[PDB]
Amino acid sequence: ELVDPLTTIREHCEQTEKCVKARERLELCDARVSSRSHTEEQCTEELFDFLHARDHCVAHKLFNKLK
Amino acid sequence: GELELHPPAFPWSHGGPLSALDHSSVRRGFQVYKQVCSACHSMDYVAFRNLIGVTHTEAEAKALAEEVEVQDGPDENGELFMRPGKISDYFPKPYPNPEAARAANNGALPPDLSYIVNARHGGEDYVFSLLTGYCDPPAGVVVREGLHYNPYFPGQAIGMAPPIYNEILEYDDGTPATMSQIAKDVCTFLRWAAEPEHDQRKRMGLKMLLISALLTSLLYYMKRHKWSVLKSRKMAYRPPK
Amino acid sequence: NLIGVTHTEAEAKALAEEVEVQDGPDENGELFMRPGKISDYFPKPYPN
Amino acid sequence: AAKNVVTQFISSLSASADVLALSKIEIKLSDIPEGKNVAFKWRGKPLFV
Amino acid sequence: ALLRQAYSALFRRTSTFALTVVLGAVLFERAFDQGADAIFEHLNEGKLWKHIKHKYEAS
Amino acid sequence: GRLMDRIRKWYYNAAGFNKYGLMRDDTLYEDDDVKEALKRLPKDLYNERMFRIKRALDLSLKHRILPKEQWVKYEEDKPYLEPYLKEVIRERLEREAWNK
Amino acid sequence: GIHFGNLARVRHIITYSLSPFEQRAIPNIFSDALPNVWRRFSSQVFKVAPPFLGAYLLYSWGTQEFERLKRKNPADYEN
Amino acid sequence: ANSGDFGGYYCPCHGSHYDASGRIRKGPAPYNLEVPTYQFVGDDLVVVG
Amino acid sequence: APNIRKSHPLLKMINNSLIDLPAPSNISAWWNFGSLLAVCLMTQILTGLLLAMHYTADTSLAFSSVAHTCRNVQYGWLIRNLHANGASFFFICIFLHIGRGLYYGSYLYKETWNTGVILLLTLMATAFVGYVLPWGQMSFWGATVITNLFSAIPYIGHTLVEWAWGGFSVDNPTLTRFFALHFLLPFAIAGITIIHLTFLHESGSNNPLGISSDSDKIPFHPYYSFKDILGLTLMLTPFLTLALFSPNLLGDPENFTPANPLVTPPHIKPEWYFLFAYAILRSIPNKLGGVLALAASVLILFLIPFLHKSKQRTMTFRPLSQTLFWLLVANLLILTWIGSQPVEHPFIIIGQMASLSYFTILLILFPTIGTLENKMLNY
Ligand code: HEC
Ligand code: HEM
Ligand code: HEM
Ligand SMILES: COC(=O)CNC(=O)CCC/C=C\NC(=O)c1ccc(Cc2ccc(I)cc2)cc1
Ligand SMILES: CCCCCCCCO[C@@H]1O[C@H](CO)[C@@H](O)[C@H](O)[C@H]1O
Ligand SMILES: CCCCCCCCO[C@@H]1O[C@H](CO)[C@@H](O)[C@H](O)[C@H]1O
Ligand code: FES
Repeated sequence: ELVDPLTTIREHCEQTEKCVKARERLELCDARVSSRSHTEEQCTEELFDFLHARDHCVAHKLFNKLK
Repeated sequence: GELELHPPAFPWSHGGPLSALDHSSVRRGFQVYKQVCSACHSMDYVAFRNLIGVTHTEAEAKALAEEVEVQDGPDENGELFMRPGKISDYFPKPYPNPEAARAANNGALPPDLSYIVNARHGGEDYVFSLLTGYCDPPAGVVVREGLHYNPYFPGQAIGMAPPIYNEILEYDDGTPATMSQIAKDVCTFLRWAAEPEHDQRKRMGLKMLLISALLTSLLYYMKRHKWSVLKSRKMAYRPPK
Repeated sequence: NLIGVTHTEAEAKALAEEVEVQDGPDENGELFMRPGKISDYFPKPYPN
Repeated sequence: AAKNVVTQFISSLSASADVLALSKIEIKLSDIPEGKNVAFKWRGKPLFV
Repeated sequence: ALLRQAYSALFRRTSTFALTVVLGAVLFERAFDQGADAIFEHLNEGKLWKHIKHKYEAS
Repeated sequence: GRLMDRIRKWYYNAAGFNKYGLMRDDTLYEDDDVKEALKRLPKDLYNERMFRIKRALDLSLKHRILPKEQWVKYEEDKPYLEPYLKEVIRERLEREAWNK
Repeated sequence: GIHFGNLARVRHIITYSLSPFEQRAIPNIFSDALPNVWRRFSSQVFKVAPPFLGAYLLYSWGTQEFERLKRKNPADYEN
Repeated sequence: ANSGDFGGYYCPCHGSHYDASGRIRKGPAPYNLEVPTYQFVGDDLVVVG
Repeated sequence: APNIRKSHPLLKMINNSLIDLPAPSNISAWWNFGSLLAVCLMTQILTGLLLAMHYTADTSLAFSSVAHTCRNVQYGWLIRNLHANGASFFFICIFLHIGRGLYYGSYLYKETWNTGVILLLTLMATAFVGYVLPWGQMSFWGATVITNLFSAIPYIGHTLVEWAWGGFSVDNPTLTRFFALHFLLPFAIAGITIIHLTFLHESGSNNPLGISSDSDKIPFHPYYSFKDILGLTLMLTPFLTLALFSPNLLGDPENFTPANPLVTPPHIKPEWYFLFAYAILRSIPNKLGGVLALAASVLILFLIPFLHKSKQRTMTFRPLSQTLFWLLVANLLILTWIGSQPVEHPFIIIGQMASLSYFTILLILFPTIGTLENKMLNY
């Protein structure tokens, strides 16, 4: 039991405004879509927007902690 | 999926136009390949001798290569026989042909990873994120049975089961085998594996830039020097009158 | 090669079908035997 | 003479004689669920089913 | 004056001009190589096999 | 009207062959007609055209131009060849239509 | 193959020039060189840049408009 | 297959859109996909030659 | 008798075309590309042989031989790099060498020009075949699309292709005969280059001012021999900088995957130097149209000499033409970019336009501005 600096910083970043702002947009997409069947919509976009902002952030620090 | 998510830009220790590979992260990456990937992924253009002088000692490699039984022959009766591996052999295929591999991975073909780093838009940057980035499908996305979600992979339905997880193996140099720490080392290896010259390539580059700087200037002189005669020249039209 | 020279198209087909050749791999990656087609070369009596 | 030597040489480029016979195919309509497509190594070029 | 001594014993006689570029280049190489190798092995400290070498070279 | 006339002057300063001291007809491309014309030039007018060009060439090689005060001015530009040329051409036009 | 001598008829032109060894490598880098390097740049940037800039724009638009058409319009899902 | 504006095919080389019938619908392409002369045999089988 | 540099039936040549050669005292740097192109050719050929000495033209070993050459041959890798990119550096140089000609109307030296065109055409073809040798995914699919182009001609169409492939579809016979082609063509270029230069030497070089230069010429040596050695090193730096610091910048990576006659890749682009063509072929939505537009997109060069209407030779003194010229250049830059992009809006329409504008600037705007210009000088 040890901690992968990744999941530690993946946390930290999800706090940056950019992240939350997109994190929320998704939370919402996820909701309207999950609660409705005979759709078409998908929350990929919203997700990417998120992962995009998130990981981009992860990228700036992650390697400092890795060996 | 008309849409796609592109990867970020990690500052690999060797990214700079003068930065050599991390010959230690490579030795590790290797171990990661040897102990994890080499069960589905072929490395046909690399061979144990390549390691010598780069990540392992001559003695080590010999032993390394002897941990495998290869198919040599025919003998004197004409039978193919197994024999221990020599430094001159290439890394063993996990399958006898693509037809087989597919069948043992759900019709999916785990591509040889020799030039992989250079065959996917993004290189080591992409290979890293694919490895780490595995996750759950967002709202409205159904991933066919046998396929896992991965936002980084095109189509997001990748036939490769997430290959790494903390402690999945244990480096002999005493390094924290966290998911990324591995994915960093293996991605670093792939690079070396994909263009072993890399180092000597950048070293020359430097040398080139240095001669090329000096020599270009030295000639800017000799071009002007000679031309001066025509640039300083003056002429006049003196008719009869 | 026999066709048009010593044998008829029909004959050769049959002639070549009198032998089992090694084609493959298949779907699972196994080498399987199959009847001969006019496009095969005469069979080696030894593997090497 | 000339016309025949050019003919001769020129067909040296066209298809060879080792250009196979063709026609062969084994297919289980059952392996293909409804709504999907598959590629088969047929007579040189792909074949969609 | 160096330039004069230079021009007299070197750059003048076409025969010795050449003889210089030769014995000259020689030194240049020898020297240049060292530098670049050093400037390089230095910018990549502890990352070259030449640096890791002793951790396995049983000696 | 006095438009083409205020236009031409512009274009003239625009092409800027004056910056090199070259008259309008110094920059003419030398086809067969021009060639012919140039040969009909009075001893001097030719030796003069010559200098101007060998001087302009010397400029283009040095990458410089003439100081503002030596440039040709739209109205002081002598069309020393235009007449000789129109004659060559006029002459030729004849021979051509006559050969039918 | 000889072209030097049969070229053209020139009269009354005097030219003077100096041995390279007598003159400077590159002279007046500031009192003459640069100030001319500029002039040139000046006079030509107005014929060249325009259309290039014109392209740049078109490139960005085309690109920006394309990435825009990839996003999703809510008005199709608010139903 | 599984791309395009006609639920059939798409050729990324110069953008030709094919439908589920393999018929050419949009793009530079000019003729419909060739079709092999084939036949059915059993419940879940089929062969061409 | 007197000197052994003008009477030796051989030495006289190197001296009659490379030393005493009379050159306008004022040709710029856009005249340098001439040599570079030459040095470029001779250089490609060297790396070329060196390479060919390890390649093995045969589908089942083409790809692997190139890798073995890189990985196992001493400095092999480097040797490929230089060759692979030299091609670009080559196309680059040739491109300016053509623009130089357009701007200063060198195209009035018809023969010297037309040969040039042929030369281009050959280089183009040459690179095409070379690119297929490594038998990669593009190699294949490229070899498959390009040759297929001739199938646009009716009757002898489908049939002509057969020779090309040497089969009923791209396979070994194609590869091996391409290797032959590639090995041979360069030499033909070197040959025509000789005619090209030889035609030029009847008239002397053109020059930036577009007027007689007899009034003052200088020996190629040491004026231009020196100017060129420098020019060479100024262009050589970036080209080495790429082939030493970013080998794969200009190169598609999809071609790192062994050809698969069963899967055409999703993101298919030819190497940069063929994009503008690519764009035009893709602009017209018709097999034949696209081909034709393509065919003319380059074959038009043969016309440039008959579309000259200005009374002057160079554009130096024709601002209008100049702006139109730079508009054309940029116009081209776009077309290229467009080729780099997939067939979708807006791209499709943008492509379509740029093409129209390309052809139009050459066929109508240049001859029209050209005339107008004259009347504004009062001729
Ligand atoms: C369980 C077998 C298995 C193991 C072990 C495995 N992979 Fe894979 N891998 C696959 C499969 C299957 C695919 C093909 C995915 C597809 O095309 O649907 C694949 C594909 C890949 C791809 C990307 C393919 C693409 O098109 O982008 C990479 C990169 C890769 N694997 C890396 C690794 C690495 C690194 C490791 C070792 C640390 C590893 N794999 C271990 C099965 C595996
Ligand atoms: C392998 C092909 C080519 C090579 C190596 C080559 C080489 C040369 C050389 C050495 C020169 C003389 C110096 C110079 O003016 O640059 C020259 C001149 C010239 N070339 Fe090329 N050339 C090639 C292709 C072309 C092409 C494709 C064109 C355009 C269709 C062309 C058109 C010309 C013209 C017009 C000149 C006259 C130069 C002038 O205006 O003074 N060349 N070429
Ligand atoms: C005419 C100038 C030349 C051009 C424009 C040229 C261009 C190219 C191109 C585009 C490739 C593919 C490069 C790649 O794999 O990325 C290539 C490959 C090759 N060329 Fe050339 N080439 C030239 C001349 C030659 C010559 C003269 C030979 C020797 C006869 C040669 C031998 C080869 C070989 C062996 C390959 C295959 C190996 C490889 O791809 O690296 N080439 N060339
Ligand atoms: C360097 O080689 C390449 O770039 C070839 N590879 C590719 O084009 C890879 C992608 C293949 C798919 C489409 N290509 C084209 O449509 C294409 C069309 C025209 C050209 C120019 C060209 C024409 C004839 C001739 I002859 C030559 C060129 C080149 C490519
Ligand atoms: C005594 C003669 C010995 C010749 C040995 C040839 C081995 C070549 O050794 C070379 O040394 C270089 C050092 O700068 C490295 O950069 C190269 O990668 C390596 O191949
Ligand atoms: C100078 C000598 C010229 C030799 C010309 C002989 C031409 C060969 O003629 C050949 O004869 C074969 C046998 O019938 C045919 O099958 C070929 O199609 C035909 O081209
Ligand atoms: S080959 Fe299919 S769109 Fe051109």
